[PDB]
Amino acid sequence: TTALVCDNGSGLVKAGFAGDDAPRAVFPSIVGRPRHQGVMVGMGQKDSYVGDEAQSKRGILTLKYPIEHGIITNWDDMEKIWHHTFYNELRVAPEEHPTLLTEAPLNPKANREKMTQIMFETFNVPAMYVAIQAVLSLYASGRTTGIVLDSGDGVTHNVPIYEGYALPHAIMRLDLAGRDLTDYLMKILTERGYSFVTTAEREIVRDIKEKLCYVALDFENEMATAASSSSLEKSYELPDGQVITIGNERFRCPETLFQPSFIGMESAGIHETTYNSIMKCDIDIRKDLYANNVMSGGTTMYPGIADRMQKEITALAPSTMKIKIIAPPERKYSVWIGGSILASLSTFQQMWITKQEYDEAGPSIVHRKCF
Amino acid sequence: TTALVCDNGSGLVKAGFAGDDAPRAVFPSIVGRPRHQGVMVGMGQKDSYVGDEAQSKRGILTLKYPIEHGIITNWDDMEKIWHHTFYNELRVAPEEHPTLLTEAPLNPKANREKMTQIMFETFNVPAMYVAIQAVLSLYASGRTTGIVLDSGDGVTHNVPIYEGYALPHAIMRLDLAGRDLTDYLMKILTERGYSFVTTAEREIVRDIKEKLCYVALDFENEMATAASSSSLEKSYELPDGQVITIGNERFRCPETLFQPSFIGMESAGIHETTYNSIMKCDIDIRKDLYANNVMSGGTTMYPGIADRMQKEITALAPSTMKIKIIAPPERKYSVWIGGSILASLSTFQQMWITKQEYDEAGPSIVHRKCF
Amino acid sequence: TTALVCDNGSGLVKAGFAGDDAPRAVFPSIVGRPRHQGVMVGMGQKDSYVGDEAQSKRGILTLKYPIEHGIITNWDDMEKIWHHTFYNELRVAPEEHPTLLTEAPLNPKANREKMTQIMFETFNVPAMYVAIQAVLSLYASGRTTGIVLDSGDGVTHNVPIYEGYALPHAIMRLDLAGRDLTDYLMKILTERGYSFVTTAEREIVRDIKEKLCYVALDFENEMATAASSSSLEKSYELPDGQVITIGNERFRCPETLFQPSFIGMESAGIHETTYNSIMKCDIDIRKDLYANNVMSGGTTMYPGIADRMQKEITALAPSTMKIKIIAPPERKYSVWIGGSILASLSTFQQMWITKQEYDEAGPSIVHRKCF
Amino acid sequence: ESLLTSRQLPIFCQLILRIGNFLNYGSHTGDADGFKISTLLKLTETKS
Amino acid sequence: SSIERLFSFPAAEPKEITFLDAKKSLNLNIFLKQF
Ligand SMILES: Nc1ncnc2c1ncn2[C@@H]1O[C@H](COP(=O)(O)OP(=O)(O)O)[C@@H](O)[C@H]1O
Ligand SMILES: Nc1ncnc2c1ncn2[C@@H]1O[C@H](COP(=O)(O)OP(=O)(O)O)[C@@H](O)[C@H]1O
Ligand SMILES: Nc1ncnc2c1ncn2[C@@H]1O[C@H](COP(=O)(O)OP(=O)(O)O)[C@@H](O)[C@H]1O
Ligand SMILES: [Mg+2]
Ligand SMILES: [Mg+2]
Ligand SMILES: [Mg+2]
Repeated sequence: TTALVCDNGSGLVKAGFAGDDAPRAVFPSIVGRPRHQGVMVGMGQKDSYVGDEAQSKRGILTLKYPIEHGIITNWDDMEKIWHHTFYNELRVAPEEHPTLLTEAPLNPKANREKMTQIMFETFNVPAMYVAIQAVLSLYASGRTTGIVLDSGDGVTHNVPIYEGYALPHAIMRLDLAGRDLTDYLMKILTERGYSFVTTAEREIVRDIKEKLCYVALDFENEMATAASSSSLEKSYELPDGQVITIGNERFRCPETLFQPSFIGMESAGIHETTYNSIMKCDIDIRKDLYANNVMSGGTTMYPGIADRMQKEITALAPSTMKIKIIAPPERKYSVWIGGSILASLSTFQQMWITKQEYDEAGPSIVHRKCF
Repeated sequence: TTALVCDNGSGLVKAGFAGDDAPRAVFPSIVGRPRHQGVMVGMGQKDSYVGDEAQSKRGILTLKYPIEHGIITNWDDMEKIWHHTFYNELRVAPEEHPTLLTEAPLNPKANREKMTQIMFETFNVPAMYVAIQAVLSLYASGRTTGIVLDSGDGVTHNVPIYEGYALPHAIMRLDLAGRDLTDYLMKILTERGYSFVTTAEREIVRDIKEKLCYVALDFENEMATAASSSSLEKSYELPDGQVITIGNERFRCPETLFQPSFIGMESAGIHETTYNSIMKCDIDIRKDLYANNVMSGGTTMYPGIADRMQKEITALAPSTMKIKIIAPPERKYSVWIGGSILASLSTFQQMWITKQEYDEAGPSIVHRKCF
Repeated sequence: TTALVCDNGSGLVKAGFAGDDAPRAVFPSIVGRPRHQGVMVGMGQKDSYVGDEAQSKRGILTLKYPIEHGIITNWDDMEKIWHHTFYNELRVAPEEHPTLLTEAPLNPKANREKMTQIMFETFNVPAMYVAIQAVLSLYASGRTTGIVLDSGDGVTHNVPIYEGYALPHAIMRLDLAGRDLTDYLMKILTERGYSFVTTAEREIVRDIKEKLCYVALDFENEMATAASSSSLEKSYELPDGQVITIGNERFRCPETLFQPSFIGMESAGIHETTYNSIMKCDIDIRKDLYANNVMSGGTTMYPGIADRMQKEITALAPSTMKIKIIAPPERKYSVWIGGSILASLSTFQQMWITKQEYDEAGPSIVHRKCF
Repeated sequence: ESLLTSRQLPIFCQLILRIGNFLNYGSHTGDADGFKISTLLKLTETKS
Repeated sequence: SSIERLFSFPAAEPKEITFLDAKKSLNLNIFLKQF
């Protein structure tokens, strides 16, 4: 039958049917539990709001994220997320539809074991497959080789791929993505006096980050320009109607991606991670990799990130060699889009994990059948 | 040229000289204005009473706190507070004396700009330094490493320092201290029939909180004992001669520091904030920070709070390692005592903000000269 | 006059007085710089911690290794290492004591030029000597002939020496030693969910490697035993009090010494390096090297490496003659012990490098003097 | 072409040659009429 | 004068009658010293 693609991302879950180009159900992965005292009788109000329902009524809810740094913390919340996306958003029976899953590199293996156990016992499927997200991002670009910097909501990871084969030892991971940028933006909005402490306010700061933040091409000049004149100041309207204005915080926030020492991380920026990932590979396969930077992830939506990426890599690279940053406009959904591409092939049909294979091999064939 | 230390806290302004043991002038930070009609002509009618005069005549005054959660709101009232603490309490010319002011971390920067502008243009100094209060508490404690929980009247903040190095990513701030405890103590004092609505009655409920309240070691057993037997009930005499009797409100009031969901705030208690600040630190230094929990501030004057902090952190910490809560008997003035230690340090003379540096750099050097 | 023996290895500097059995000063070669902000004015906050002070206070220190892959990369850090090991550890004047030093095979000549210029211009000595580490290890083994596999922290080099003649063409070098094992152990601990990303955590993972890891006698049987029964799991206590438990990572980490394809190197294990070193020798002297397989360096401290090494060579070499592994218990300090043997010899007075030789022949007489 | 037309680099290497020929007096490297390109990276080695 | 001020140096039974050469005597001494 028609397959499903469910990118169970760290901040947003993108589900939809195979063969399609637009993901049908994009909704944030949150669980909203009430905290105040109910006074209505009539029931109706649930003890847990999941998805857009928790977003709409967020002023009276504690929001819990089940996924933290690409690791599912609360399995009951993620089961509720899976139940909501199977039964309410997409409205499909799980036991009659193939379903493709995505997973970040260098994960703990027991997380994959538990996802395999839930997808074969609770929401038991005819078949499923667990695959690396950067591979599917490269498959969205229509190319076989290249390097993917996937910067999601918990994990920013670099994966170089040669001829459809992801090189395992050269893949690196950095626990710095959109939630940490949101927390740093929440930290630096207190300088202007705008306090944000609740989990509901994190969505407002995230919306500020989505709508107004941008990557500076040169950070020091953008400091000098924003401190000099109020040209880069931009105003935002809050849900209660207050208008804030932010200046340098539009580009102090994504600069944590290029300077992780702002939030105390010792590790280097994403350009250095990309460069050292490429120097971890062989020399002869380097010629594909500098010319095929395919950026992906929701954090890569900031509209100065491609030129800054090209500038930092061309500063780092040997000068004799082409740098090309392929940044497609739909690279937020490139995990889902590439999932639809891979799930809509007759060549993929022999690669599925049937229920019978799960029964003879336990929930441990996912470490063997899936690379 | 001796130095002045002026902790301009939210509740109690504490000022004195450098090198002295006890703070010379401790008085509450209130500006009181008359609200009735003066009928008796002559008599020198002040338009505003500041300090202990406003405390004594409080039955005919609207009292206002100029500082709210460490952010100075009314600047004319705070100017009158500084005018009172210089020209009436200490009786010193500020033009011949440097001044060390204290500030809560994660403050609005414009507040720091405005104390710089007033303190160099209205009460113009040879020098002034704005310092974090927790570092001064660790000065008065004498130890170099340690995590400091400072809880004044408006701000409860955790700052961890290891071997002379603060960790700014692990600094956290919580706007919950003794003023909110006073308001919550009023709100639970309405259960027994005693009404307190005016600004004068804040002083009486604050005195009740100071003199009778205490931190329970176990909250549930203390609830069961106060519900069962009337042994924990205590009587207090009002200024009009009436006698109130309070029971469980002695330990339901400070429990908001350990359970902030009483007043509806989403954040967790001070022990969870301390533990999360230690987990935000690096893994090698947690052995020093577990053994050197330094409390300070007047909110920790309750005579059960050290055992509760030890019990909560020892519950949260691994059991292979000792927890030691450093609670000096004079920890109310430890911010002032460490300020007097710092102002008497010979090394500290080189990082005074001079008037020359203020003129040559605007009110902007206070972000770069201070922390 | 007592000479000084100071092996300036990649891992740990081992120094002491000559004519002795044990080095008095063993300390790791790291330079630690603080990455956070100092707030505590005074008490000797020195900007660059060296050696044991950098090890003890490592939770706030970015640690740098001056010797990387047996090559002195950073020179000012190495000068600080030499200053600490002369002035603070031994507490001796360099101008009244000879100082023996050690070096890796196939070193660059300008490295020897720079070390000679530092040992004669900055730290003035009466005399000094540079020797190959394998030669001194063979001397401390008490034999003039034999093949030495010296595996330090960056370099695993094979050197056969016949009757004091170190064969230059048969020396080879494999860049796989203890720091690479530590980085691989960081990589494979993330499967169990333990994250170690900072340089401070490298010392903790290195201590895990030193305390718990061991060379498997058969890899596939240890896979079968580890997958079957959880008897080989061992628990370790972190400095923050947390306890981890590791399973197959005790022997998957040293197996990189026999299978470099784990970290992605095309070269084979140290056994094939030893064997290909043996075929580069004359066929008359191969028999003596088979019975004289000497090891040195702390990467040979794993307590299963000798029997596995004998098994690997006996598989590789023809079984017609005898294979023997020389693995003394003090082969960690056998470089230092061989230096102490060589320093106190009556003949060794005429192979000293004087200051007059330095002034006549530059810092270049070490090339024509030593091998 | 800039290296061909560099006038200041003869003056600089003349000054470095004069300072080095003063410095290595009494050694075999003294009385030098010239040196290699890599002398410039070795200039910071001699410290005060 | 400044160069001499700054970069100058701050430092202002022998026979064993062995018939053997140095190499064999050195090998013998290293061989003897293990006992
Ligand atoms: N238009 C945008 N501009 C800036 N950031 C965005 C935008 N859209 C999404 N993001 C960030 O990306 C995150 C979602 O990224 P996503 O691709 O879903 O990663 P993952 O799939 O790993 O969760 C959101 O939390 C948000 O902060
Ligand atoms: N004996 C006491 N028992 C309980 N609480 C006290 C006691 N003394 C003072 N407090 C509380 O501590 C606060 C004083 O702390 P302090 O740091 O001096 O505040 P500030 O400096 O902001 O005026 C007062 O607001 C009061 O509510
Ligand atoms: N007991 C041990 N078990 C396993 N490995 C060890 C042990 N002791 C030291 N090592 C490793 O071997 C190295 C010992 O250093 P050494 O060989 O003496 O000098 P260097 O490696 O610096 O040239 C260290 O880097 C350490 O990682
Ligand atoms: Mg993603
Ligand atoms: Mg206070
Ligand atoms: Mg060594």
